[PDB]
Amino acid sequence: TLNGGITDMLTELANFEKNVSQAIHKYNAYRKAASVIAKYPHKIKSGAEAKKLPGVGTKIAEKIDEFLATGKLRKLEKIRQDDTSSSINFLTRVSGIGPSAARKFVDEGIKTLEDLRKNEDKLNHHQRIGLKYFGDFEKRIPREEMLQMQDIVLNEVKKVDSEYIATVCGSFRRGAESSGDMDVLLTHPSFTSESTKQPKLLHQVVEQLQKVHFITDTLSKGETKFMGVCQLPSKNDEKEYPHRRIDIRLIPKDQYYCGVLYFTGSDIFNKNMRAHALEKGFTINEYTIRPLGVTGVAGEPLPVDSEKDIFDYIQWKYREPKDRSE
DNA sequence: CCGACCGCGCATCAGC
DNA sequence: GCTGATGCGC
DNA sequence: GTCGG
Ligand SMILES: Nc1nc2c(ncn2[C@H]2C[C@H](O)[C@@H](COP(=O)(O)OP(=O)(O)[C@@H](F)P(=O)(O)O)O2)c(=O)[nH]1
Ligand SMILES: [Cl-]
Ligand SMILES: [Cl-]
Ligand SMILES: [Cl-]
Ligand SMILES: [Cl-]
Ligand SMILES: [Cl-]
Ligand SMILES: [Mg+2]
Ligand code: NA
Ligand code: NA
Ligand code: NA
Repeated sequence: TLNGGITDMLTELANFEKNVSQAIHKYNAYRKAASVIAKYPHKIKSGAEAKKLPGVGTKIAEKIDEFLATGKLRKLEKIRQDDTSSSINFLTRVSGIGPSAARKFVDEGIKTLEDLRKNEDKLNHHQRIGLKYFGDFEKRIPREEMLQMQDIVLNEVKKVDSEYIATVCGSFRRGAESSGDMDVLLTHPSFTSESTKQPKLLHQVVEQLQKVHFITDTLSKGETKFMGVCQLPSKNDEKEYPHRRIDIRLIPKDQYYCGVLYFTGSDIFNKNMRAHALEKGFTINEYTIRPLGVTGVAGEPLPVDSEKDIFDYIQWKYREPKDRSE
């Protein structure tokens, strides 16, 4: 919040570029500036001061000078007044509606929540559940509720098979006092990089959580990734908890550290870390870190016995999860 | 300059 | 049906 | 939009 004015401006510009211009690289450029500035431990006094930071260049520097002098940005003022952009930006807030679908909807004269509700027939399944819980998915989850959700998910998984390990990642693992959703990393000994010795490993867990009415809707579901919706049980006479987004990723057990590194994020931290890896001659995904040969082709998986080994390979000092919130 | 910008699972589609 | 490309989201 | 080579 020290430079919250500026970082908000940049995020709004990032959202415009992604959602309206469908200019993903511009979007990442703005997100990176916002992130580098959000970290900066001083109140920024000028564009020039900002430009010293990596990811802030001439254009962003100029915008920061405008914002500092006036408290706003004319380019944004105009975007906000523009009915087509505003409509498109709005629709992309429904889970399952991206920039392409949002613009297709807007072309058909579907531009508001009212329009979406009356055209459910035009929605795929994901989009439909996104609209259903539109309000709910806007709400943050207090850590206290995440703690109760953890407890249900770990206990239910334990009931299915005591050899499962379920680990809550995302901003929760980074120590955040609230989270946008719940991310669960799942492992079982019978699923490794070498073999899948049991089928339905994810499904059974999903089933048990549906059984006890924790998981209420499914956005998508494959052998290793579940994306859907869950809700804490509420007591007699009390209002229901909001429904919440839940993702569950089943990862080969021998690839736990790469998987927990990935699912811990943040997303920007993952991008930055993977890009540094490339500079160091490695590539990192949620499974492995592999060397790039002279060609630039991934070699074989390097050995990894902790998250710190991954940091070590790319010559970064270890960062605890709570310092990875970029 | 100017190329590169992280890496991937699932749903949905086109084209065979 | 298949594979490959694209959208979307993590 | 920003950056490194
Ligand atoms: N490589 C890579 N990894 C990505 C990306 N997006 C998400 N991830 C990873 C890290 C994130 O913590 C994790 C969960 O993705 P989330 O979108 O849940 O992110 P979180 O850190 O939990 C917070 F945004 P919150 O949910 O609290 O509001 O998934 C991406 O674009 N690239
Ligand atoms: Cl772009
Ligand atoms: Cl503004
Ligand atoms: Cl690993
Ligand atoms: Cl891999
Ligand atoms: Cl931590
Ligand atoms: Mg999350
Ligand atoms: Na800079
Ligand atoms: Na969306
Ligand atoms: Na998530």
